[PDB]
Amino acid sequence: PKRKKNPMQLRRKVYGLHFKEKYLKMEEWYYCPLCAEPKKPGEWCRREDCRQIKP
Amino acid sequence: GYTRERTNRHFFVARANAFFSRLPIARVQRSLAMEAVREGRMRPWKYTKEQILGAPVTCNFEYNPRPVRLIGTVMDAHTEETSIKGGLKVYARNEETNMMLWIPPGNPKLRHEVTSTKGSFQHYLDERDKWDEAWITGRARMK
Amino acid sequence: SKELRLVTHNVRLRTPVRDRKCTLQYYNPIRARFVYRRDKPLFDKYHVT
Amino acid sequence: DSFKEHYHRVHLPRRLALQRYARQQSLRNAAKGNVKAEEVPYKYNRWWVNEEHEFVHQYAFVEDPEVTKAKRETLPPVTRENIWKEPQQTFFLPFAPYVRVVDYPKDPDAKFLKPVNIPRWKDYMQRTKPVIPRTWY
Amino acid sequence: ELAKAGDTDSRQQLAYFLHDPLMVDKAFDEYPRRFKDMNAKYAMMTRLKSRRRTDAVAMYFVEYKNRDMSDNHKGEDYSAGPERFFLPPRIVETEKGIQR
Amino acid sequence: PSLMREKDRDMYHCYYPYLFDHGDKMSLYPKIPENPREWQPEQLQTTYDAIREDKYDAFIRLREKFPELYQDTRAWDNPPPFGEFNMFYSVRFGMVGVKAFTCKDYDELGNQFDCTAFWFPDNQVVKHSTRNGEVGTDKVYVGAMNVPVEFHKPHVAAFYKAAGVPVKHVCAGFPITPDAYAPVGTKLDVRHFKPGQEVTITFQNTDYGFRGVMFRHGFDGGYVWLGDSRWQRRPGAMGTEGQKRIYPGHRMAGQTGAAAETYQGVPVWRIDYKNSLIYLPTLLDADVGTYVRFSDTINTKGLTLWNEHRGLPAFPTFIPPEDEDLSKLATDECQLKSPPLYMY
RNA sequence: UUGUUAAAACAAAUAAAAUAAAGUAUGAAUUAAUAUCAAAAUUUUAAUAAAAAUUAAAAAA
RNA sequence: AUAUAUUUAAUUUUUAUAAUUAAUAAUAAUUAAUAUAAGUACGCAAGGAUUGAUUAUUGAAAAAAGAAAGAAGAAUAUAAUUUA
Ligand SMILES: [Mg+2]
Ligand SMILES: [Zn+2]
Repeated sequence: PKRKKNPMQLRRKVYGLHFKEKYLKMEEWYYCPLCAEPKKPGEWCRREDCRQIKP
Repeated sequence: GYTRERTNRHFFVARANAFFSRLPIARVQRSLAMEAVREGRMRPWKYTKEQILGAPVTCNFEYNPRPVRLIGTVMDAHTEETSIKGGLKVYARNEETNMMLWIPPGNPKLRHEVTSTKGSFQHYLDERDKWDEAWITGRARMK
Repeated sequence: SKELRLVTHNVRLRTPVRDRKCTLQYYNPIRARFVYRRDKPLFDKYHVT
Repeated sequence: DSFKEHYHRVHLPRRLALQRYARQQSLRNAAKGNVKAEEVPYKYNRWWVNEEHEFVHQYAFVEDPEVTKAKRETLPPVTRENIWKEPQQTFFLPFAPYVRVVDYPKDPDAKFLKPVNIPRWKDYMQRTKPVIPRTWY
Repeated sequence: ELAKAGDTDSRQQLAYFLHDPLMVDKAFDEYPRRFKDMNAKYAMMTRLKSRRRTDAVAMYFVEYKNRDMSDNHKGEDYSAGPERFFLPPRIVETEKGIQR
Repeated sequence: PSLMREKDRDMYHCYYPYLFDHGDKMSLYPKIPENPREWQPEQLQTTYDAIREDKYDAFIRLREKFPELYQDTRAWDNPPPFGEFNMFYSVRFGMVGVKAFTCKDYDELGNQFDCTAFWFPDNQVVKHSTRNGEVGTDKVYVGAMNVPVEFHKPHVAAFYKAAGVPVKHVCAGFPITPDAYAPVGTKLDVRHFKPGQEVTITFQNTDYGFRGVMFRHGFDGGYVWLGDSRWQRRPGAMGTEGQKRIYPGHRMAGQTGAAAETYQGVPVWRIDYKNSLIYLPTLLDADVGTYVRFSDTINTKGLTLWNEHRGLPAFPTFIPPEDEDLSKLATDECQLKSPPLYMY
């Protein structure tokens, strides 16, 4: 009973929210005021400065 | 056809565990215990588990016409101080009849008094062995 | 008719960059949980209330 | 979209428009400088006797916009001390308790000596609703 | 907490639970002076932005707070590892004179 | 109730003197047609009927002469004005509480009740709302658990700003009758409820996540079957229907808990109006901190809750006297216990 | 729970608690006539008819 | 004793706020026995009434608007129990 699926049935998955939020989504980032690197808020660096104070 | 089991309603999903701090809940528990004490449904007690464990107790259950009296040995005390929780584990034997009761304090139709805060762990062990032997004999006769 | 729409196309030649605007200062549900969260073991010399 | 669903989806704005048109007649009065609330005729025919010869009472209640505004603005008076102190009764006492004992008859087993003011078992069982004249409990 | 207690039963329990009795002794020697002036939350966890490659799992750096006030470790740099993993850790130039 | 056809509303079935409208003044006779041609050939236009006149006159005389004997017949005129509490029309808004804890109490007969204590931190009438101004379509929103401004979301802090009421954590709406209003910002004291009162509560039970079909329905989940197909009771012919699809409502595994659960008609046990606590002898399923909503039970066993035999409510809402100070008043003094009741 | 022995032990078997068995990367094979495939009910035509007709309206992941 | 389609059970993550509209009569045919109803009509006697309330299951029924890559815990049930 299984059969080959037309290209339209292969593109139905991208209409759901599960596909959009998993693969194609951007990040909210800024520059680490102590490392000058892109950093997400919540995750810090190994350096002594970034551990004592959270940049 | 279709129904929904979960509700993301704000009024239902919001919680107050952060604001529970402004409620003196332990003070409310102590106030309820003190009200029970002043009414006479219970009497304050301050003993430890090993001290009370193994002390004889007499409990009278008020009942018209004749209140039923029962003398047993305290097997376990659930609380060391007085509270609305309470809990005592007594073991009493009649003529060829053993029984293990869990007396809660504060019942007006139930007056239980331990004859002495001091207890004898030897008598406690004797009562425990008697109860375990009776229970094992009952189970063996059943199965 | 639709023959006019068929013969005449409409296009966006070069849309501006899709770079997201600064959204750190807006409301964010994932960062909302950390506003009242105890973070004592997160700092050593610079504890702030 | 079912038949009833489509019918209601297309008629509900029309129902609201009809209600707006109805209230436009009321607003006609306040427009002329004479603001007058709607008047309803009080019906005195609401106590009936049915086919089976028992009492029926219709309930008609009206709403006063001025009283609504007054309750919105002014705070209610102080609650009564006895009202908030005396607790509400748990069990509903029967309409006619059967005492089964009266001290007036010399011989209590004498069925003819019991006073008439004591209700009977038939009333004790059947009287579960108020009497014909009195409507409320 | 066990080190602040400093009881013989507490030391026996820690020696039971730990692999190295030498580390047991090191802890019981250094931690009282280190955390005399603290109540709770002695350790400190910092979530690193870099994740492990094989599992894409987040990493956390857990270290004791009072490093430079009183401890055998003092004035050491943890921003980068030493030249070799068997060499002593980096030391800040400010406190190079201290000895272990 | 007793069936009463509208066609049985003639004057021969009315218990009181039937009064015809007759324009502005009520009359005892049908409106005679102003146009004489409209008179039907057999319609007997009555202007004066001695029977009805004598009956109505004697009725009015007796009503005006013996008020004590005919007190119950006074409801035929001068009805109760609008605004006063009514036994069958006046419903009041409830409150929003927080499930505080659980304990156990005992009544004087000896029955043990495992009770739960709810806490009502700050009940304040926040809003009024009616949709397009229809009948019975008005409700009162009550807010609870005052919070700072940095707590709520911006779009809800904006509403609290627009309302002017102090910003509350939660807000629940109760549908009421217009004569039970309370001005915006009214503090609701817990004594709004009575100890011998039946209450309906609504909350959210705890969440268990995805659970098996056995754990969801207990023993019921193992056997689920329903056949609406026709089957031959007697071997006379052959005919039946095949149950092609699965009927909706089939009991399977899925989300368990985390739903809006409502208990109907639980009696209050005790009330503490110093710490704003209410005790209910029913163990709930929700967690600690779930914002429950309490409302008044309409009626039980065909009997209204608020009546003269049981008691009168604090309509519209309980307001404490001026000289009362809950700070000076002790905790043990603020205890109201319900009358005893046995359930076995 | 059952069965065996003796005046508690052994063997079976399931239904509650507990333990594990990834949300990471690597990645086949059965199958494949097909319209972005016809949610359902009624009636009917040469055997399940998913073939036809009549009501009805069946969202997406 | 093979991973399929229709159909079902759920979910799409704080939405301040239920449902005047799909559940087209009813969650029991608006019940309903029961001590007390009654050592009582009816029956020579023996025996034996209609009956509806408190004891019970009787509220019958669907909570669809806000900025989303940590554990929705900074985790030993405290929104930081003092903290260098
Ligand atoms: Mg959301
Ligand atoms: Zn950095």
